[PDB]
Amino acid sequence: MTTSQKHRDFVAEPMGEKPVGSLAGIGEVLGKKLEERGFDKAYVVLGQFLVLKKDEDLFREWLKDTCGANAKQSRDCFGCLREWCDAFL
Amino acid sequence: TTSQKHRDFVAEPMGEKPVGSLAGIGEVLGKKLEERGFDKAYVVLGQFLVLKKDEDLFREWLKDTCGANAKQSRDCFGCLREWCDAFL
Repeated sequence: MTTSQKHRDFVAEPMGEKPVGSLAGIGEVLGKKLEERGFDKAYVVLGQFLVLKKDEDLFREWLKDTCGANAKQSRDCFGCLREWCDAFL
Repeated sequence: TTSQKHRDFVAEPMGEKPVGSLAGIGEVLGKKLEERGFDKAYVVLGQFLVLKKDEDLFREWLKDTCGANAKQSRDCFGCLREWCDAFL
């Protein structure tokens, strides 16, 4: 496994009411930005991911544009949501 | 308080189901949603979640997007709401 502990913990179970900070790649700095933009729960971000038809380029771009995530951070968050969906959607 | 289409949807993961699998989304609404880029039910789940599961906003969004009436929006909303209670 080369994933973050955060990734493993998030992909292992339904997300429910988890804050955006539970997402892999989303540390406190990106988290605060997301929240201020209205993305206050991981499921709201899951929502954007689905509205964008799980497209990697658009989602990672959306993340960069919304909270200034870098390549590694957006890749980690994308991977997190992709795997979660493969497991529970 | 529900149709069997509703119960069938709410009982399992939605995977790649078309939008037409959603309670209240018939062929007419389904075509209209597809033309707007909402082809799979999970994309509509996406909008539901982006709107924070808000009934009024989601139902109004559905109406504005495909012209669903009061009953059709009610059924679709209830469908996505219960599915989330079960799997989200």
